[PDB]
Amino acid sequence: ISPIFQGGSYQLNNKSIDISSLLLDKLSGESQTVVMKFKADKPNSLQALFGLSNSKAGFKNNYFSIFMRDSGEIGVEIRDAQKGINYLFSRPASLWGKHKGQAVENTLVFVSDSKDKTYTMYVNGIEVFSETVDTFLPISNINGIDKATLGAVNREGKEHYLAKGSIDEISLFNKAISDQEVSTIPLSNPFQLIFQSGDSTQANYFRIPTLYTLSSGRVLSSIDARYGGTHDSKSKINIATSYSDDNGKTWSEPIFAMKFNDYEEQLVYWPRDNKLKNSQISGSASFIDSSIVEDKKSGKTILLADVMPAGIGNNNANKADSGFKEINGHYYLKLKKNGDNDFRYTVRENGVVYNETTNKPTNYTINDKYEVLEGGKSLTVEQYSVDFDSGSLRERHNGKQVPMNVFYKDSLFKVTPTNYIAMTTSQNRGESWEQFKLLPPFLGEKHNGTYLCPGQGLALGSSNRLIFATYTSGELTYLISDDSGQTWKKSSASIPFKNATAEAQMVELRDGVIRTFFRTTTGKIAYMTSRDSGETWSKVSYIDGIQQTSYGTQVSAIKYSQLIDGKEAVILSTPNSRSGRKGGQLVVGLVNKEDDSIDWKYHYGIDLPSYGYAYSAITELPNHHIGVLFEKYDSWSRNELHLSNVVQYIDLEINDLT
Repeated sequence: ISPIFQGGSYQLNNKSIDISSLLLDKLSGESQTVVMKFKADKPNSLQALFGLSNSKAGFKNNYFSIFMRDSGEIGVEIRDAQKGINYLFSRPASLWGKHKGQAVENTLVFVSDSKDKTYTMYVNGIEVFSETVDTFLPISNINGIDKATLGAVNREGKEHYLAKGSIDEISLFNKAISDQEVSTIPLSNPFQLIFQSGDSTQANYFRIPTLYTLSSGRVLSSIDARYGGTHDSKSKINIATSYSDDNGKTWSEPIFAMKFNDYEEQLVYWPRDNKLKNSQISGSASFIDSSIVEDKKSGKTILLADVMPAGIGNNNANKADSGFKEINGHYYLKLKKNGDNDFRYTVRENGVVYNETTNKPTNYTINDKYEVLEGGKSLTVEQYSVDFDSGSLRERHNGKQVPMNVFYKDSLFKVTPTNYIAMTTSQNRGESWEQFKLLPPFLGEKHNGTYLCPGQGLALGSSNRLIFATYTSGELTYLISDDSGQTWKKSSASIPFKNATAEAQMVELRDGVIRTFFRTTTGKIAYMTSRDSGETWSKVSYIDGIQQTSYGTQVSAIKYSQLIDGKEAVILSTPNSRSGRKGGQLVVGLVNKEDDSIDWKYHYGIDLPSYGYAYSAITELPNHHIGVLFEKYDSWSRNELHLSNVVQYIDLEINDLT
């Protein structure tokens, strides 16, 4: 259909624009669509972009509005006091403000569907809410509507929710346009999605992005594909990957690098209400926090991630148990059999399950997928699915048999309920991944695994040394391999923090010199340096000039290949805020060749200081652009849980930053 109204280039400078004469008598029927292209790079705290209201005395609660907050939240109100209806639908972190210094043209589509009794909001090609109600209120059927307003809502003759911004285009339609038709509306997005709801992972949520440029020029990305909302483990989470062969312009359909099948891959709309938002998948195994590196020698890509057995996460993992038994200088994965009260078994060479009480092997073996075989035959368990049909989270058997895995709740043999690190490799630059292998324990029999630092491992330029940073209580624990990831050793570096989330990323400043940047609890990003390729580490210093919150956020970092202002340069990606995970920046530092100190010279605002920015990934693309994949929301805030399509990718050039 054609619009009933269409207008453009409206400047909203804290003064509403009346469009009543042009619009009100055009509205007819009970279904409507609003299409709006708008900019707001300096928004007020709470402002209305569009309003339909009864402006008369005594009817201040009779209006429809599309509003936004300076947090990036978008929403609508639909209110009629005579009908006893006060609808408020919204989602945090739905907007862009600025990109490369220029105000972003957001494309908003709001569909009010009387037939299906559903209100649906899209912003920038992303559905941010869809809500069905028992009693539908057509936005035009509000009792006594007499004003259509841009940049405010007229209540009792006064301008409420005054806006600062611009509406470059607005159209209204007397129809609820289909999802298919919405998808045809041209966008002006400053970003793209690599992973997204409805893709091959079937996860509705993503967290913890990585990026790594491979020697072929292919750019590889990994991510937590999170099924049970955005919650950390315990949950269902797989590790997914996607690559780009054209400098980040297009990305492959995702595949899994690490996956468990004890629970179904379900795309679920996780509740965001206060009563249910902490619902958590509690019986599934999961992977969490991935990191990637490329080995020059073998040509292989190596991916590590944490592994959690069924129902386990950081919260409840046994901190005093590695899950391995030492027998004669070697480490063997311990197992507990159905019925036993101890772990009386181990997994030895060739996967033979051994009885520790009797010291003889059993008729059970563990294969390369950590699946249980009996006499060479595959055992199975029944898979679970989750639903909220009952009004609360239910996890229940779905009739499907899958291979019995020792990380599963229903398995005959179960691993120690603690956290592990696994690695997988690819011989075809991320087109397929091998089955994962558990890394051995590094801190003894009675210490849980260290926690992988998400992002990149480091491939030293002048050797075949590979390093992955990890953390635990009181130290960074660097994992080092000189044989293409076949064997690893630890290098411990004390940090003055007990029990910190010291997520760390590394850059090679020059040959053999490594600087590690890491999250702390001090409000400042810290760093340390090695000058012997990771064997020994300096004391900890701190960066002034960047603020983080008391709890901190992951920082990503690369050494840029080109000189800037005649100097070697390092680029950091982090929120810059003492308040929340927002105010995302790339910070460019120039290296002082005399002492390897870094002068943090340029700060580039990724978007508004008030807009969300959490964990991030950065890479120098083969054309020397910078690719950034980041969580565009406050991933700490308990108001911003369970948002879809907030992990987004942008492309920047150095001149944009400087």
